[PDB]
Amino acid sequence: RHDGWQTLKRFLPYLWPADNAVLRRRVVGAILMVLLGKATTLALPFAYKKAVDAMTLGGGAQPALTVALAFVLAYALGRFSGVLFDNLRNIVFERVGQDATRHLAENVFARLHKLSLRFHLARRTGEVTKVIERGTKSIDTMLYFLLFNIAPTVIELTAVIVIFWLNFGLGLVTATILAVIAYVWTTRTITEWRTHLREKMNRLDGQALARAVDSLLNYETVKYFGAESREEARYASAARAYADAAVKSENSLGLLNIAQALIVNLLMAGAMAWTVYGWSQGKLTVGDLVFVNTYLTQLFRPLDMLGMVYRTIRQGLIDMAEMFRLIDTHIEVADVPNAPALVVNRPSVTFDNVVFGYDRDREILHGLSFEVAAGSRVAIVGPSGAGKSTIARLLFRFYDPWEGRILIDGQDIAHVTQTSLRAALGIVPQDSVLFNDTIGYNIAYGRDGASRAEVDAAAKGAAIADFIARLPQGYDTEVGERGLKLSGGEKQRVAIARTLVKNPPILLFDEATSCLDTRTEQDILSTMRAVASHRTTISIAHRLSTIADSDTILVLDQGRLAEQGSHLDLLRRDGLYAEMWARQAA
Amino acid sequence: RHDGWQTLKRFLPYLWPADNAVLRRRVVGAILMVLLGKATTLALPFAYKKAVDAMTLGGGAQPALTVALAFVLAYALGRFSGVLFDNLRNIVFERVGQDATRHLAENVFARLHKLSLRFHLARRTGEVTKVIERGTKSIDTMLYFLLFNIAPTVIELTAVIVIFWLNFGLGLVTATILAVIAYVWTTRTITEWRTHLREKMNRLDGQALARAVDSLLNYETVKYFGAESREEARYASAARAYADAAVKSENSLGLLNIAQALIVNLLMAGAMAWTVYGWSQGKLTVGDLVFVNTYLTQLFRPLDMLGMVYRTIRQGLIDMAEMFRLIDTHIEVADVPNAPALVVNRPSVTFDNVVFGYDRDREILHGLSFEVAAGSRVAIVGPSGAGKSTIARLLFRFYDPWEGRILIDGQDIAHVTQTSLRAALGIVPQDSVLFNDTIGYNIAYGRDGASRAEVDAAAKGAAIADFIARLPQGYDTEVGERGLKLSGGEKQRVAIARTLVKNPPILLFDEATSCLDTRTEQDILSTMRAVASHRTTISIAHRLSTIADSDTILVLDQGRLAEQGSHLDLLRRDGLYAEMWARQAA
Ligand SMILES: Nc1ncnc2c1ncn2[C@@H]1O[C@H](COP(=O)(O)OP(=O)(O)O)[C@@H](O)[C@H]1O
Ligand SMILES: Nc1ncnc2c1ncn2[C@@H]1O[C@H](COP(=O)(O)OP(=O)(O)O)[C@@H](O)[C@H]1O
Ligand SMILES: [Mg+2]
Ligand SMILES: [Mg+2]
Repeated sequence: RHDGWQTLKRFLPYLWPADNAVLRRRVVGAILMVLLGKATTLALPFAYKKAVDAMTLGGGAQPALTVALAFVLAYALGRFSGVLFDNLRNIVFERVGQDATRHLAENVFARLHKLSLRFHLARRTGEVTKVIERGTKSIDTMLYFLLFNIAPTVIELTAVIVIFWLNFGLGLVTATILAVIAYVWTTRTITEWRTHLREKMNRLDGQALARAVDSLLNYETVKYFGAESREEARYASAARAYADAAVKSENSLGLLNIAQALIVNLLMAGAMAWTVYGWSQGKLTVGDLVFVNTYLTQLFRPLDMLGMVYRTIRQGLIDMAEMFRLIDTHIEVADVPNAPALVVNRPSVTFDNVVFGYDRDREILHGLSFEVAAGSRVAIVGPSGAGKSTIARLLFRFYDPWEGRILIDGQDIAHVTQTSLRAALGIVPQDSVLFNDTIGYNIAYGRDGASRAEVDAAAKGAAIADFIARLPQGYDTEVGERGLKLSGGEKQRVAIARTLVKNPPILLFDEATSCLDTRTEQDILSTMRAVASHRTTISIAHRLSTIADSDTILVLDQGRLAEQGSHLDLLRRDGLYAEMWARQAA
Repeated sequence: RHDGWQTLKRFLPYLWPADNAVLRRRVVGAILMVLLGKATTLALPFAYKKAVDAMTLGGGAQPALTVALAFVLAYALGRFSGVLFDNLRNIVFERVGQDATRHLAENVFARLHKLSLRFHLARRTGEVTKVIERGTKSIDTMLYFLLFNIAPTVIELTAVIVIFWLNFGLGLVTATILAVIAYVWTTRTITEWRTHLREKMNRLDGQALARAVDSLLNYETVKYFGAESREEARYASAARAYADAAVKSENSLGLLNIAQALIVNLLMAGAMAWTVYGWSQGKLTVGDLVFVNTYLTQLFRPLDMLGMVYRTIRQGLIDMAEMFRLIDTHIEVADVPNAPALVVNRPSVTFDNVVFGYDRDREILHGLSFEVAAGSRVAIVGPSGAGKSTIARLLFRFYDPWEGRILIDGQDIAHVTQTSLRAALGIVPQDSVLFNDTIGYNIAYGRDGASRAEVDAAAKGAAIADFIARLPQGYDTEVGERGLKLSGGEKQRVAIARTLVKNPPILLFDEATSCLDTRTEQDILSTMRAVASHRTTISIAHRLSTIADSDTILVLDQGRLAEQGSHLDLLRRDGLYAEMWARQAA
C-alpha cells in the first residue's frame, strides 16, 4: 500500500526524460543552483554576525571598521547572490517543467482519444471546460511549490539543525525542532479545516456564476416572460450566500495566520531571550544574537505560505493521480488482437441476430437480423425510440453486441482493425459539427494527405463549390464559432464534401434532412442521390417521403424488423409502414 | 492615466457608502487596525536597536540583563501584535469588501438585463464564460492589493522617511528616496514588458486549450474520419507554442526579480556601510546599524510583490472601468417617459407600412402591412429568407421600425411600457431553452407567483403531465443541461406549458414543430389547436401542411407580402403559395 510517492515516481520520468541530454543537464544545473543559493543564504548571516562582532570587538582591522565594511558589503552581496541563484535555478528548470507537463498532457490526450464513449457517458459542458482548464495549472502549481519550496526548505532546515547543533546545540536545537513540529501540525489541521470551508465557498461561487450565465444566455426567455425582477432576486440571493461563505473562509485564514505567527514568535522570543541570557554570562557575543535572528527569519520566511503550499500540493497530487487513472483506463471498445485488415471488395452489410443494449437493465435490440446488398439503396425507418441510430452506432462498432454480430463483405467487424473498418464507412449524422478552422480544412479533414484537387472535386460533388467561390477568402474562410456562420444546409453540404473526400464504399445518412427547410431538403436530397452512384447507401430518415425511391426499405418496430420490401410492396401490404405513410400522406 | 482616477472615484461610493451606516463603522475599524499594525511594525525595530545598545554598553539604571530581556520580549510581542492587527483588519474589512463587490455586480447585471440588441453582437462561446469568471476575481485582487499593500506601504514609507531624517543624516533619506524611485521605475518598465509577454503566453494557452476541447468534443467526427494522429499532432504543436511562451514569460519574471534585488541590495549595502562608518566616528551607535537594516527590510519585503501588484491594479482598473461603461450604456429600444400600461381589450395585431432592417446597409421589411383579427388563427409562411422571424421579434419590440409601426388593440407598441407589451404576448420559438432547475421551476417560470396547481394545469393542457408523473422525482426532477436530458418534443411541451402558465391573450408559434417527430408533431399540433381556444394565435411555420387549417395565410417573399388569403383561396389563385404547396406535395 502506497500512494503520493508512487505518483511522484511515475512523474519523475517526465522530469528526468533520459531522451534529451540538454534537459538532464538543466536539471543538474538547477539542483546545483539550489545548493549555491542555500549555501549563500546560510553564509550571509555569518557575515552579519562577524560584522557586528567587529563593531563590538577589535577583530583584525586596526581601525576595526575595515572588517565591518567588508563584512556588511559581503552580507549585501550574499543577499543579492542568493536571489540571483534562485532566479537562475527558476530560469534553468522552467524549460524541463514545461516540457514534462506538456508530455504528460499529450499522453493524457492520446489516451482520451482511445476511450470511445467513456465520453458518451459524460460530455457535460461544465465537466469538459473545468477539466481542460484546470489540468495543466494544478500540476504546474504543485510541481513548482513542491520542488522549489519543500526541498529547499528541507535542505535549509537540515543545514540549520547542523549549524545550530555545532554552535550551542543543547537547547535551541530542541526548541527549533519543537517549534517546527508545532507549526507544521497546526498549519496542517487548520489548512484541512480551511480547505473544507474553501470548497463550500467555491461551490457557492460556482452556483452564483452559473445562475448569472444561465440568465444572460437565456435573455430572450427572460424578456419573453418578463422575469427580470425574479432573476435579479435569484442572483442576489446566490451572491449573498457566496459572500457569507467567503467571509467565513477569510476569517478561518486569519485564524490560521494568527496561530502561525503565535508559534513563530514564541520560538523567536525564547531563542533571542536565551541567547542574550547566555551573552550575559559571557558565553556568546551579540553577533550571535543577530545570527540567530537572521537564521530563524530565513528559515521561517518560506513557511509563511506553508498552508497554501500544502493545499496546492495536495490538490495537484490528486489531479495527477486522476490523470494517471485516466491513462490507466481499459478500452472496452475493441479487442483487435493481431487483427487482420478488413478488405471490402463487395460492400454488403449483414446484421446477424443482433441483441444489444446500453445497460443490462433495459434492452433495445431483441435479435435484429437483416441484409443490405452491395450497391443497393436501402432505407431504415421507424417510430421514435426505434433504435435505428443504435444500428448506425453499432455499424461503426462504437459498441459490441451482447449476442449477435455485424458483417461487412461477409466479415465480422469485431475481428478486424478499427482503422480498416471505419475507413470503409462514411456517415452523415443528424447533428453535424464543424471544426473551428477554414472550409478548406473542414473539407480536407476526410483524408490525411488530402490535396486541393480532391477538395475541389468534393465541393463540386456536394454542390457547394460555387458557394465557396463567392466567399472573399474562398477555401480559407474560417467558419464555425468565432468565424463565418453557415446555414444548416451549408453545414450538411460541408459534411457531405468531407465524406466525399473520405470516399468510403459504404455510406450512412442518419436523418440528414431532419431539421432543414423543404427547398434545402430537396436540394441536398438530390445531391445525396447523386453521391450514391457506385456506393452502398443506407438512408436512416424520419420522413418516409424522403426515402420512397430507395431500392428497399427496412421498417423497425420495438427494436425488431417488422417489415421489409420496396415502397410499393410495403404500401400494398397495408401494415405498419403503410399506416405511417397514410398518416403522413395528408 | 486619468481614466483610472475616474474609475477609483466612481468606486469610492461603494467602498465608502456615504448614505449607508454600519458598514462605515466597519471601515473605520479596519483603518484603525491598519494604523495600529503599522505603528507596531514601526515600533519593534526601535526595541531591537535599544536591545543591541543595551548589549553593547555596560551602563543603565536597571541590570543590563533585565533591560535586554525586556526589550527582546517587547520585540517578539511587537511582531506578534503586528501580525494580529493585520489579520484583524482583514477580518473586519472582508465584509465591506464582499458587499461592495456584490453591489457592483448586481448593478452591472441589472443594467445588462435592460439592454436588447447588444446581446446578439456578443454571443461568443469563450466571451461569456471568460468575462463572468474573470470580472469579480479581477476586482477582488485589485481592491485587496490597493487597500492593503499600497496604502500601508505609503504610510510606512512616509514614516520611515520621517524617522530616518530625525535619527540619521540627510544622506540616508536621500539615498533611500533615490533607491525607491529607481526601484519603482525599473519595476514599472519591466512589468509592462512582462505584461506584454504574459498576454502572448495567455493567448497561446487559450488557443491550445481551445484546440484540445474542440478535438475532444468532436470525438465522434474524429473517429468517423480516423484523424486521431492529426488531432494529436495539432494539440502537440499548440502545446509546444504555449510552452515556449511560458518559458519566456518566466525568464522575464526572473530578470525582473534580479533587477529588484540588485536595487534593494545596493541600497542596503550603501546604508549599512554609511551607518557603520558614522558609528566609527561616534556619530551613531551600533544599534543604529540593525535599526536601519530592520527598517529597510520591513519596508522592502512587501515591495517584492510590486510587479504583480502593479499588473493586478492595472487589470482591475481596466475591468472596473469596463463594468462602469457597461452600466453607462445607452438602451436602443427605450420606453417613452409617461408610457401608459397596455390594456388589451380586443387582441388585434396591425402592421402599418413597417420598414425595418438589422443594419442600415441591408433592408428586410419593405413596408409590410397586414391585419390579424382578434381571436383568429392566422399563419405566416414564406421561404427561408422571407424575414418572418423578424416579424416575430418586432412584435415583442426587440427592435423599432425605421419607417412604420405596429399596433396591438389599436395602440402603438412603441408608446406603451415594454413590460405590459411583452406580458400581453407569449411565444414558443423553434429552439426552446430550459433553465438549469427543476421542471416545476421551468413550467412555473411563465408567471411569478405560479403555483404547483397552475403548473399541473399547464402540463395537462400541454399533454405532458402524464410524462412528468412517470418521472421518479416528478416535478422536482432537474432537467436541462447538467441534468436529466429531455427530447426536443419534451422541451417544446415544457415551453408550451410555460406560456400557458403565462396565459397571454396573444400567442406566437415560431416554427415550434420544425424538428420534432411525426407522432409528437401531431400531438403538439393538436395541443396548439386546443390552447388557441380564446386567444389570438399566429403560427409561423415553414411546412404548409402544419398550418393548412388556419383561418388565413400570409405569404411573405423577399420581405414583402406576396399573397394573402385562406388555404383554399391561395390554392385556387395558383400563385407563389400554390407553387410552394405543389413542390412540398412530394
Ligand atoms: N446514452 C444513452 N443512455 C441510455 N439510453 C439511451 C442512450 N441513447 C439512447 N438511449 C435509448 O435507446 C433508444 C434508442 O432509440 P433511437 O436510436 O434514439 O431511435 P431513433 O433513432 O428513432 O431516435 C432510445 O429510445 C433511448 O431512450
Ligand atoms: N442578428 C442579425 N443581424 C443581421 N442580419 C440578420 C440577423 N438575424 C437574421 N439576419 C438576416 O436577416 C434575415 C432574417 O430572416 P428570418 O426572419 O430570420 O427568417 P426566418 O423567419 O425564416 O427565420 C435572414 O436571412 C438573415 O440572413
Ligand atoms: Mg437517430
Ligand atoms: Mg424564424
